[PDB]
Amino acid sequence: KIAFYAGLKRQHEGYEVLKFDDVVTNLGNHYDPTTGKFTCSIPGIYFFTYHVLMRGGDGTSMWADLCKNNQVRASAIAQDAAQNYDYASNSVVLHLEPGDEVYIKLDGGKAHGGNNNKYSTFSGFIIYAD
Amino acid sequence: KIAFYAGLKRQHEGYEVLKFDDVVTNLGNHYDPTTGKFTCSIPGIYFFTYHVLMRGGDGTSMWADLCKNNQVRASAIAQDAAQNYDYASNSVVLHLEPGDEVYIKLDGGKAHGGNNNKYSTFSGFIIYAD
Amino acid sequence: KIAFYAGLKRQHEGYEVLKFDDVVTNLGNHYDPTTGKFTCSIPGIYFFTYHVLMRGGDGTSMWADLCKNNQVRASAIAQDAAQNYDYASNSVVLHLEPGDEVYIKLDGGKAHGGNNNKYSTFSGFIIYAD
Repeated sequence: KIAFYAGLKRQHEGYEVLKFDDVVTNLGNHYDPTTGKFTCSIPGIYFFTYHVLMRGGDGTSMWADLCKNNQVRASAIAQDAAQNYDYASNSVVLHLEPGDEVYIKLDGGKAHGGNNNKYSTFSGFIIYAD
Repeated sequence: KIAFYAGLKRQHEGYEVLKFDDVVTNLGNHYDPTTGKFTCSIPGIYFFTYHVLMRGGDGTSMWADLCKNNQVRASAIAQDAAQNYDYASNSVVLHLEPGDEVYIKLDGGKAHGGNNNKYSTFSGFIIYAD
Repeated sequence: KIAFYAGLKRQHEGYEVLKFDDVVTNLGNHYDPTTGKFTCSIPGIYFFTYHVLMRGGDGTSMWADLCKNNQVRASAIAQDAAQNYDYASNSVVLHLEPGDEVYIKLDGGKAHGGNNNKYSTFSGFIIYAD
């Protein structure tokens, strides 16, 4: 059984892997909140989704991408000229091999820190094992 | 088999549980459109997602949260200074016990009523049974 | 095994079926990038999700709907008065019969063409077979 769901506790900005450290579900423990990465243990087909809230009142654009190892597999942008809150979100279905790492990377801009409120999230589960 | 998908027929505002009463799928009947709550029957791991459209042309901010019993498990905001349409959306993976209730709550602001168009939605399914 | 995930390579506008032609996953091959349609082969319960990015700097509103055959099953809008990027996204759980087609239709406005960046996406998988 492999499934996880975590939220973002602190605010972040720039270009870095987002560490979702407010962990709600983590079956099998293959999501690591100290690195922000999900690591595949079983070859198969996996679903992931993310929702990253842009910081309000400071900046107009924010990008957040889902990566597999060193390769972008989904991109998203949040943008508002009045510096309002908005989301960068996307969802994927991916085949993974053991050792593959999946994570969300900020690609510019400012993300909201939601302490325990879980405004910004990352989740996933296996659909099929090879 | 446990899965459901429902849309919002009428407009709502303030602080209340959203009743998605345009029911498309409801296997096992454990989503109740008269209360807006999904009730767990089987201990296990469940996926949920929601997409709530803010009312356009009247107001600038709207909050919508997913709750488990009396506890928020995901939060979302829609915000636009020009009072444009925008979404409060999020997704979760949760462990539930029999009797647990999962639902979407408005936490301020105005939600769009989509009659039969299904602009605003709530869905879920079991991933694992304990 | 039935699952797929594809992104939008080119920009599109108006009223047309969106052809997600940047195919990442397509188990069983029942998603067709030349038509943009997923075709059911097995009666059962299916999950779908989509995220369509509105074109920035040209236009204020865009609509994107998920359809089953000739019937809308989910709707979404992106709107920004300053012509900023924003998303039309939704998710569904549907019962399908063999031959049923599921696809995303633009219902007005301009969608972003993300070449290989996968800003705009469509994915799905079977949850239950009848």
